[PDB]
Amino acid sequence: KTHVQLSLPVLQVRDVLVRGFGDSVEEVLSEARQHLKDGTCGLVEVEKGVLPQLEQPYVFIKRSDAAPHGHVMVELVAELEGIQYGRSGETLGVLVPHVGEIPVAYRKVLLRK
Ligand SMILES: Brc1ccc(-c2nnn[nH]2)cc1
Repeated sequence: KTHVQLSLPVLQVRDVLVRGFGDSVEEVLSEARQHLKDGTCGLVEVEKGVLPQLEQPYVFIKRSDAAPHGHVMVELVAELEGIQYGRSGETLGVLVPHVGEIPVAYRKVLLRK
């Protein structure tokens, strides 16, 4: 399937133990996709002061369309040194590894793979 229904745990930035997916735009998109398949991916909502507390390159989920079965359609966009790789809608958050942090909420998404 081109799209997968996922419920992503929303993490507080100060709880996140692993603050990125790796060291290059291609690696972080690769690892983000692997973690999303393995159910080991979290979401941090972007507010003032969040991104400087995480590791570049960043992987965003961005709205790809205006929401089947309550799931917002999203795609991945990476960012390094102020350049984005991908073009998409509003950010829903920044993806990070999930290693057992307690979430504050769940975000239902339909992920384009
Ligand atoms: Br991104 C992403 C998310 C899930 C999957 C997947 N493959 N099989 N089941 N789920 C692949 C890529």
